[PDB]
Amino acid sequence: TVTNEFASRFRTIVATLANVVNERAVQDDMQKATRSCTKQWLRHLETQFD
Amino acid sequence: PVEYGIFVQRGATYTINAAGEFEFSGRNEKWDQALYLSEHFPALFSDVPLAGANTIIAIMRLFTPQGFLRTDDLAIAANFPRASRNPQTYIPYTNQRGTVTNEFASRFRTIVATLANVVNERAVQDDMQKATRSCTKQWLRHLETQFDNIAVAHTDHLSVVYATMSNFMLNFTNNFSGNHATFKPDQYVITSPEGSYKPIIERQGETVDGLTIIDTSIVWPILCQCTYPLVRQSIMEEIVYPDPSTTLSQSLSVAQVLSKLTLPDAFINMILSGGDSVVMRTYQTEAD
Amino acid sequence: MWHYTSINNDTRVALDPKPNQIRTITKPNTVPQLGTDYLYTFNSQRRSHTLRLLGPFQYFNFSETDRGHPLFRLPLKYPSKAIPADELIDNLHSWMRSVHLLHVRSEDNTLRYNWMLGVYARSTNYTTPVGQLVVNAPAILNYSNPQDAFNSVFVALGIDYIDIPITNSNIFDDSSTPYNVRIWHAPTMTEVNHILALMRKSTLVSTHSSWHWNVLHTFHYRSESDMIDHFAAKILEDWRQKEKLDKGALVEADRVIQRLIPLSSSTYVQRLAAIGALYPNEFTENVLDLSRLSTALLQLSDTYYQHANDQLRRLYRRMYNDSRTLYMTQRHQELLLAQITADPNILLYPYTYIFTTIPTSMNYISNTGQGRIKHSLTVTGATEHDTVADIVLGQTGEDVITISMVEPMSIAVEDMYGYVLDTPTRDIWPADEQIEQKGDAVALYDTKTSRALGMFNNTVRIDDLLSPLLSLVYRTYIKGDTMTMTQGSLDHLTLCAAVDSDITFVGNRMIAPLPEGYIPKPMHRNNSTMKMLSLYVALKKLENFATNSYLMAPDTSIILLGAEREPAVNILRRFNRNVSNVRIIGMGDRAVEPNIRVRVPFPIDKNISADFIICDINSYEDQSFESMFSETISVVTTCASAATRALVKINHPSEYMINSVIERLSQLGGVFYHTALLKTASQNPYSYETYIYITPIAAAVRFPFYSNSAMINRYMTAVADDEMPIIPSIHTVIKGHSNTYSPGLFCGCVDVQSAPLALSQLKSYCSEATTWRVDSDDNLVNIIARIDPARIALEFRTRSNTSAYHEYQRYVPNGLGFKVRKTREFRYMHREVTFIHKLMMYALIREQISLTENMTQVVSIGGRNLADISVVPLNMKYVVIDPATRIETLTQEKKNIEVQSRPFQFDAANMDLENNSIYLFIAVIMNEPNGAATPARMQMDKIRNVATAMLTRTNCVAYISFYEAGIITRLDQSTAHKTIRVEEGRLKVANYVPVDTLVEADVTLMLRDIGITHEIIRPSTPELIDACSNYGIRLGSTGGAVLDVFNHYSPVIKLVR
Amino acid sequence: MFNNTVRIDDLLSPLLSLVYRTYIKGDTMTMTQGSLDHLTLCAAVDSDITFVGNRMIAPLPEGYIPKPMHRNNSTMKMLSLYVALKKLENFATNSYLMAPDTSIILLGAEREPAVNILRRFNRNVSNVRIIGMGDRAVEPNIRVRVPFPIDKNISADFIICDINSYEDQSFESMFSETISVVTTCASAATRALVKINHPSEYMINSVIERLSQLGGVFYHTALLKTASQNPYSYETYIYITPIAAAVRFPFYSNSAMINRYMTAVADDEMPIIPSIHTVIKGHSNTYSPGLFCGCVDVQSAPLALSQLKSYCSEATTWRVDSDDNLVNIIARIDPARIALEFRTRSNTSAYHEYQRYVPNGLGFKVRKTREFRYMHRE
Amino acid sequence: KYPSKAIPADELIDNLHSWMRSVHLLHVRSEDNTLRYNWMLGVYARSTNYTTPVGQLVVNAPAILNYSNPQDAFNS
Ligand SMILES: Nc1nc2c(ncn2[C@@H]2O[C@H](COP(=O)(O)OP(=O)(O)OP(=O)(O)O)[C@@H](O)[C@H]2O)c(=O)[nH]1
Ligand SMILES: Nc1nc2c(ncn2[C@@H]2O[C@H](COP(=O)(O)OP(=O)(O)OP(=O)(O)O)[C@@H](O)[C@H]2O)c(=O)[nH]1
Ligand SMILES: Nc1ncnc2c1ncn2[C@@H]1O[C@H](COP(=O)(O)OP(=O)(O)OP(=O)(O)O)[C@@H](O)[C@H]1O
Ligand SMILES: C[S@@+](CC[C@H](N)C(=O)[O-])C[C@H]1O[C@@H](n2cnc3c(N)ncnc32)[C@H](O)[C@@H]1O
Ligand SMILES: C[S@@+](CC[C@H](N)C(=O)[O-])C[C@H]1O[C@@H](n2cnc3c(N)ncnc32)[C@H](O)[C@@H]1O
Ligand SMILES: C[S@@+](CC[C@H](N)C(=O)[O-])C[C@H]1O[C@@H](n2cnc3c(N)ncnc32)[C@H](O)[C@@H]1O
Ligand SMILES: [Mg+2]
Repeated sequence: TVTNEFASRFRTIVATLANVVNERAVQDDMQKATRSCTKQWLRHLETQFD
Repeated sequence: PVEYGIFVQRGATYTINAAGEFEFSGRNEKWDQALYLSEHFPALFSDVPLAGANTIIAIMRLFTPQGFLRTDDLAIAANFPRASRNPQTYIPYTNQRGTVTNEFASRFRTIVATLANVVNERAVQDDMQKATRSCTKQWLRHLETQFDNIAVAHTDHLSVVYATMSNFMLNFTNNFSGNHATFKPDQYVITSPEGSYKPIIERQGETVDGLTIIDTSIVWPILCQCTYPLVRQSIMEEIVYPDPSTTLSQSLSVAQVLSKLTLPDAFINMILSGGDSVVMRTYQTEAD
Repeated sequence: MWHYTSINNDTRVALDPKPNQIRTITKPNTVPQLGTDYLYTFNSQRRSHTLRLLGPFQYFNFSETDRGHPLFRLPLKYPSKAIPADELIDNLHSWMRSVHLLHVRSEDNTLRYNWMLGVYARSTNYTTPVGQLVVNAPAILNYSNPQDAFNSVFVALGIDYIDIPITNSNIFDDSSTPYNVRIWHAPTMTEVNHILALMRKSTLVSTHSSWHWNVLHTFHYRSESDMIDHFAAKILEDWRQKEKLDKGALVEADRVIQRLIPLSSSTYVQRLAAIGALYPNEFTENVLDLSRLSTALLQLSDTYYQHANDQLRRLYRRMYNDSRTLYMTQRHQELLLAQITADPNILLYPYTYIFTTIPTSMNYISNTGQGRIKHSLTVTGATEHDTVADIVLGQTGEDVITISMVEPMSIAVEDMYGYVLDTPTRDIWPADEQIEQKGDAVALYDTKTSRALGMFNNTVRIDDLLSPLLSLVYRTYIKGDTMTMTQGSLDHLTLCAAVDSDITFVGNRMIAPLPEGYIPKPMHRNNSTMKMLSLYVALKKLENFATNSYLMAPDTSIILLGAEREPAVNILRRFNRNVSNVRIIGMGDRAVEPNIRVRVPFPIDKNISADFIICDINSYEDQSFESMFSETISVVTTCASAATRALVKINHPSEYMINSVIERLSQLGGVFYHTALLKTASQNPYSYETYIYITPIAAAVRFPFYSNSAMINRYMTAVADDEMPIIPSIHTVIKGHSNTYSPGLFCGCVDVQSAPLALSQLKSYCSEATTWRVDSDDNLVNIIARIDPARIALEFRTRSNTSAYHEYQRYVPNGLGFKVRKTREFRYMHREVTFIHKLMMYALIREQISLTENMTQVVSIGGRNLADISVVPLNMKYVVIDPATRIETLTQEKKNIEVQSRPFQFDAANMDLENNSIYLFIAVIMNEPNGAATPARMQMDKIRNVATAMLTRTNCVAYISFYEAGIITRLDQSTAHKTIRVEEGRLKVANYVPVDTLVEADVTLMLRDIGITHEIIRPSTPELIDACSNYGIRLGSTGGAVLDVFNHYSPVIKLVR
Repeated sequence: MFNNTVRIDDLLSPLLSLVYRTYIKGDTMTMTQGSLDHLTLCAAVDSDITFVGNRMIAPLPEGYIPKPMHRNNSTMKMLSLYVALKKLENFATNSYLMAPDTSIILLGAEREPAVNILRRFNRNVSNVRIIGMGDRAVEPNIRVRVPFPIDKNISADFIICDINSYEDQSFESMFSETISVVTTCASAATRALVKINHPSEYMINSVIERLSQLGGVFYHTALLKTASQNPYSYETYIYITPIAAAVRFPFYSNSAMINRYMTAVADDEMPIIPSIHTVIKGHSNTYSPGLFCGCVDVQSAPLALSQLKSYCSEATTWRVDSDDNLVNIIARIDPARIALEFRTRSNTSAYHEYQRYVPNGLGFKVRKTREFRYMHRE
Repeated sequence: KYPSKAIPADELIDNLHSWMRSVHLLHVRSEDNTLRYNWMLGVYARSTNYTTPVGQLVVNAPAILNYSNPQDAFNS
């Protein structure tokens, strides 16, 4: 398979955590920079995971 | 991802039907170059619109050729060998004489505007800083400028080189139709009734000292670190117009070798050409 | 009308503007207008935007600079929805302002402007040699003679040709073009011939039979597939054009032979060229599918390549082997001659054969587009059959065909509240009659009623029968679509039965609009709900017949004596919300609040009284007949004592139970109770449960007891069956002329080639058969066909197996249905009550006829379209004497059926009745042959004549159906008769003219006076069950109400000798 | 050529669409239930219509733009035949809705859009059968041959036959087929409206004789022609009804509808195709019927009008713009003007007046003009 | 996305549709009228993205899903 289901599941998981950490980030009025940095680390974990 | 799923549900590849309709596989497979001579084509380049996958199609439009199909006229007049019944070469860009604006460059302009919209949407979706985002846009418009500055040298100079190289004697095959959607090279083979055939075009894994691998990254020096005699305006290099003989003679030599090279095989196989035979029984239908 | 009439013209030249119009051709001053300057459209299913410029701009190459404009960015900007018209117009306009073609305006009136070369030059931004020539000498675009316009650029540039890219019509798509148009410098016919010859030495090129601007042009294709799609589209264009020319209509064809000529192409394009030139009949019939045109075209060639016709095969072959030649009909060729006459130097393609077209007689039926065909299969046909193979039908998915149990009953709302009456007839109740009827009722109770009747009663529930309608009133009210209705109106009561929320009028005839955000739940209803409502309506119609308002009077009360949740009490309480002071309460032994929970007879302390009562008491417990009897008696007694208008249920309405009820009411001191049996349309259609209606009147009631009452016959005639109920099968194998099939229906699919055979075989069983393909791509044809007993009773009289197979094969492939939507068939289709009564009478007469020995024939006078054929056994001969019957001498000779086709004469001396014959007079005596009503004295007269005429006969059996007078007494008092009527004292069943009715007493008295044997029989419950089980019919509600009182008053006299 | 060129469908199309375009915008409002305007509305839109009250159609639901009703060439004709039967059952009627508990049959059928339109027009009337019944019939219409199969029972208060065999055939078979079709059409209904594809005196009279042959009923009859028929068609609709009286003078002789067909016969000549002339010769009389159409320098315009007076009775002209000197000119050729002007060789004209027009005195129109090869006349 | 309230019908429809466009079961259409399609095994194979042996069998031989006699569809 071109796509790996075990990895795609981790993909959706990470999208969910992105929404969650996003809401917590905006609730605590933290800087845009750190917020996008969290998202970047998350998508990196996504890649490593595949 | 969504447009992707809609695209790839249709199939990663397609085959043109004898009736001319496309037939997508419905499968998501990695392409191999073994497929290049197969009936299949990559589906990104089908140019068949698909509902809900419009972004992928529109981005795939940007790969469209900006050239034209020149018939190889001097090569016909010279009676040079040509595998096609109507020889032709796809010359990647038109000469842009006398125009304030260069169409080859303006196309790259619209392409870059599209990529700007795309990288913009991806940038805002990933909540990245405004600074880096505008920096991406800045690099893009820089590529735009570099592209104009050399577009003159490609369209008005490289193009005449392609146009003459198309007529050279040994350049016998048609190279490209200008349609990524449907093009496949004509596939000749040297068949024999009493043997296995040899395709001329084959993925035989001879690399010809690395000639077959393609470093696309080569475009970067072209756009960004090369001078051209036209690009240089204001100093004036004065264009070179190379003597025909040096290639012509080479062609002749090759054509002269490979001509007689097969002669002894050709002569014997001519003799024994009628010599293959089938066992046959002859039943007798009447007395004496 | 052989010769074509046409006005050929270079339309493309006419499209090119005068040089002076070029400056304003963009109309810089004004916004482009939809339908004149442009044609935008958004296909939401395809999500594809499509803009298409009109006028000269329909031919317009775009510079990459032009493609960089935001207008073309628009479709990406709106992926899923139409571009708003404002943005479309503003971008289209600013882009129109962007364009400026080079031109030199001049005063010569003969001049034109070479639009193609100018827009091309502009599109290349004047870099091509043509663009140079134009940027330096714009005047070269102006031209008088159209051809010279190009010769001028050919000489000046020195080139032999110019390769112009084609335009896509939809300016939005930027896709690479399939091909392109080379333009050749060939002023003379000779230069043209040479270019064509050389063109036939090179790959993938084609050309038209003639060219615009009289200048030779060739299409060069980027691949085989592009060439195929092009040739196909052109073949469609030429075929449509020729299809119009052959109709003799004048045409403004821009060119006589619209289709392309290969000069060099592959096999497949040569095949397209060949069937294209043939002009096959199959196109005109729409036998081909245009959804994938070229494919079908290729397939068509495949047939012609091996065609059954020799002429068409050899013609197609010959065309295939000379693709370069342009085959054309003589009638085209004369048009080519007229063209060459009007313009002596016109160029047209020189290599051309003139064939005479081959006629073909096969008129295929066809129709692409949604709609299943509802075939009516003929019993017989020109085709003969011998030992036809069994035709298997495929399994069908539920994606295509669903098989629901019972057809839901579409109906008007008022029709739900109708009821029928049955007044008492007997003046006395003799004790021997009491013992007989008691023995009957006891024997009938102890052994349960018919299992088949139980199956139908429990399958055809009234609740599901009404459900689609009651919900629909809820769905409309929820959307606010409902508006006007009267306060006491039945539509209002239906509305109260449809929604749980209280309704209120804002004024006369106007319900209040729903409060915002409010969507009240539908009213919850059990099976007896609508029935209880309809019984309330019945009491309202009994207190006075003329009333339109159904609201209870102020200061009055009602009781629904049988109760549980009793939703009807809530609905009724809400329906009367605007009436002051009204008790409305249920009162069951299982009653939940609002209803009081209490046993009946009421406790001696408690005081219960009302102006109305609607009992629905029914003990679930199995019990002794004596206890059931005493309980029902006490229930009627308390129901009558408590109210002036009781409406008691009678779960087991034997003559004995009802008469015991009348005797018991007789026993009560000092009051005389008028009574009448009743049946509402909201009852389950098959239930034998009946509602007695008790009221007091000052007069003693003459004829108070019942004997042979209709409602009673519905129950008493039903008895335990010898056999298991006939479960409706779905058949899947169509055997050839087999006669083994149990009632049910054929359902499945076949390859469309085999479809004509299938319809050919199922004509033996089913009278009619719906069929359809699911899609143009899927070859299977689905077929559904209910089995008709009448068709079996006709078709199986003889062993011959003729059919219209030859006609049914005219359907393949497009001629037998298309429907993407899933279809829903029912195992029990609706039929009007009169039809059911017909089938019942047929079951009665047929069962009666099978018993008789040694009868040579059945003579059905007035038999119409062999309606009585089900009755006659397959062995004996059948005869019809209805003037209205159509003659089919082949069907008659093949199926053993004489048809007199003359008005039967009722005079006795003229009449000639054969011995050993069964004479049917089913509903024929009541009408004249012309359809005018015959007065009743004339009907009794003709019955008397049929009676006297058969007195001489040794063995003969008449069956004279007629209408008894008593029904008019009963229908005058009833409401549930949507079909049957009473216009001025005469019955008016169905669409038939009103007709006066005979009295049974005088008829039987007359037959006793004649002395002939006679027996007045009527069809009973088992006949109903046989009719429904065999024909696959569910009765329906209005039918359930009216059928008992209707069936009992269509007596069938059975004269016997 | 004329019958196949002047189709009624295209003739009505701008009007039927216009009713659709107004209804789509909600501009339409008031009309009576049985009214002809209502029937035209049902013929214009596929969606079911419903009045909110007397003389008032319901407003469109938001976002709803129903497709125009699909109509073939015979659609409006079938509607008009239905209207004809409605006017024949009683002349004074204004409502055209079928009576409750009555039926109609459109005996010739395919898709038969008219059955759908009629079924939707009568949606508010209780209990009404409306069915087509062709040999090519698609559902709703039952597919069946005529004469009807001896088993099947078919009857109605009205019938509108439109049977027409596409197949070329012997005259005897065409005759027997049309006879059987009229016979079954008359037997099945009290008000048949049978088509007669070839209405010779012989066919119609054979039909009258055949109805005479049927036992016990006397059939009053009348030939008929609706305005929704193609203007040039010789096809005629016989109207069969029964009456108690014998019909005095029942046969036809030299009837108008019959003359429309019988007088037509194969022409010696090819049909006269309408030319567009572009050269105005001086007093020549060679011009085939058609029309002059083109343009001239405005200086030459007075001369042109001076010459075409010989042929055309009247001639529209205009410049396209103040800047462009060419004047366009269109002029249909009048045979009457030729028959007048060519009586003598003199070639007088009001050239002196026409030169008072140059340059501003002979038209201005930016908008494109649309001339027809076949202009309307009363 | 909508914890406390109904999903608006437009979003429900558009997402359900784009997801419907997303699905494509493997099959080999054939002219036999007796044939059916083994919906269970096909949707299962697709759901496992054809990694299970059944998904392999289906990705290589889609025709195996077609069947006349229902039982044989699995025996195969
Ligand atoms: N670029 C360009 N192409 C043109 C123009 N006019 C005609 N053509 C192309 O020239 C080809 C030959 O012209 P036609 O004889 O009208 O061929 P055609 O296929 O019948 O054209 P259609 O009217 O679209 O059916 C067509 O395919 C056109 O696309 C023009 O003004 N500009
Ligand atoms: N994944 C998948 N499971 C299925 C399919 N068809 C049936 N099943 C499952 O197989 C089990 C056995 O099938 P059934 O005999 O219909 O059992 P059931 O419990 O009566 O199924 P219900 O109709 O939901 O009541 C059921 O629990 C279903 O969930 C299918 O096509 N795909
Ligand atoms: N429709 C046709 N018209 C003319 N020749 C045909 C046609 N079909 C097949 N042939 C002849 O047969 C050869 C092709 O063989 P064959 O029909 O087995 O395969 P094909 O090309 O795919 O055609 P098909 O689709 O009919 O099978 C061609 O060389 C051709 O000459
Ligand atoms: C057939 S149900 C119909 C009741 C009501 N129409 C309803 O469903 O809402 C009749 C009910 O009456 C009750 N019942 C039976 N015999 C009774 C009796 N003798 N006195 C009072 N109630 C009785 C039963 O419990 C039964 O539930
Ligand atoms: C109600 S229909 C058929 C009823 C029933 N289904 C049957 O087949 O017997 C009665 C038919 O009998 C025919 N008829 C009426 N009077 C007749 C008469 N006096 N002689 C012969 N036929 C008659 C009429 O044409 C009418 O169509
Ligand atoms: C001229 S068309 C008009 C039909 C209808 N007005 C329509 O277009 O929807 C007449 C149709 O009747 C059918 N037809 C011809 N002869 C018939 C016959 N003898 N019996 C039944 N139908 C016939 C033909 O197939 C033809 O399509
Ligand atoms: Mg064209």
